Amino acid sequence: VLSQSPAILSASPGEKVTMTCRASSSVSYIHWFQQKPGSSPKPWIYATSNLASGVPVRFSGSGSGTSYSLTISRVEAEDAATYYCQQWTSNPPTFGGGTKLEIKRTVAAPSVFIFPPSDEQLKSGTASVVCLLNNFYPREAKVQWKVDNALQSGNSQESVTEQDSKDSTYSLSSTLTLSKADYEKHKVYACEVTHQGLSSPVTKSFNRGEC
Amino acid sequence: QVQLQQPGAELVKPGASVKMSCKASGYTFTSYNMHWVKQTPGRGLEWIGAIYPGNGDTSYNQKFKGKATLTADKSSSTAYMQLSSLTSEDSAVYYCARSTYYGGDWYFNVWGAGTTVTVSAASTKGPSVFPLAPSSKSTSGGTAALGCLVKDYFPEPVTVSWNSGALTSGVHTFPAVLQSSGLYSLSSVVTVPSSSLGTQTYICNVNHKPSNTKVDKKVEP
Repeated sequence: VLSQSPAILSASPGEKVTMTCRASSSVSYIHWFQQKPGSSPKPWIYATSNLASGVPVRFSGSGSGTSYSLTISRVEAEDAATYYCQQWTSNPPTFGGGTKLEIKRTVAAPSVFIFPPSDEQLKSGTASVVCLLNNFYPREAKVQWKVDNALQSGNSQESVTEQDSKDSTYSLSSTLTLSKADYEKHKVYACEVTHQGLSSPVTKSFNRGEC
Repeated sequence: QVQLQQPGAELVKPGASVKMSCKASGYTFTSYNMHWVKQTPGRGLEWIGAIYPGNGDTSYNQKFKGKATLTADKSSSTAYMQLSSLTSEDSAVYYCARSTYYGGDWYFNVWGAGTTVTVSAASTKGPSVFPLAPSSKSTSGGTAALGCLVKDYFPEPVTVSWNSGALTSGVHTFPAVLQSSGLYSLSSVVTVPSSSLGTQTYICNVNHKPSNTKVDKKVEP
């Protein structure tokens, strides 16, 4: 069995980082994999120190016996992923718990967008209003829904992306959902956004039935 | 190039059984073992077993000796893994994987995309795909945001691409949110030049395999 540390690694370009893989019993080799959310693990380093095809010289693997490590000389934004170690000295082959690498960057305010219900959805008797927060950092962000300047509760759901491989940012979408009947009982629909990159809350709004 | 063809997802009732396929390409099928790996957020990555398509020989991890049944269509270059008596523990992404030899040891060098299995008594639900149309309240520094609301489906996952995969830059497909009804909803957005909005066509391609949903929605101003 395998153990990796730390569970989460946080770094800035281009710091030097290392992550370890410890085995219960001694092994001949350790193989490393890189996985990003939504996709399959990619072979990264095989036979302890050999880079897979297309892996930056920046990466390197080392270790022997029961202790092994992966090292990134000068980390870059695209390196944001989870790294697994793997053993195949005895059966069955096993994987490590994984080390997750996060990238540090400067503060970026979110670009905010709002989308009224589509005419198709409205005809079905439901109204979903979507607020979009694009490419911000850090991850922490607060979205408040105000309907005719009345703070909403219980009628919205939000989701955040994984870290962007190119600019190390995050994106968020919040969806406000009302019945068609309730939706046309009000006029102003707004989402208020607070984030570290903003000195004061930013509001995006529309008037229902006005174009 | 070595490719492993794997179906998207399977909704499976508790107590029933499931058989998922793995169509191999780009290499001599019967000359290499085929492996099967399970992934959960809890137990992580776990090797299940392996079949030799050369002559139908199999080997299993101790835990999955009852769950998994490995076969291989020697003629179709397709490997199958059958799981039986499915319980909530069997809800996972299942990968078929090729291995390769180096320094006397082995490692998984080629992986399939994975099959997401959901063990539930709940019924499948196809999503409704609504456009998130570009507006003036959707306009930032010469760019416009637009997207698609993939609304009310079960179970996971939904895959979304833009313009048949030709548009990837600036695309944000958010993780699905779980609704009180047990259904899921998802949205995918993308920022485009607001200047070419009258000449460019932006279509989201929504796929929900367990409900046979394959939908193209045009999102326009």
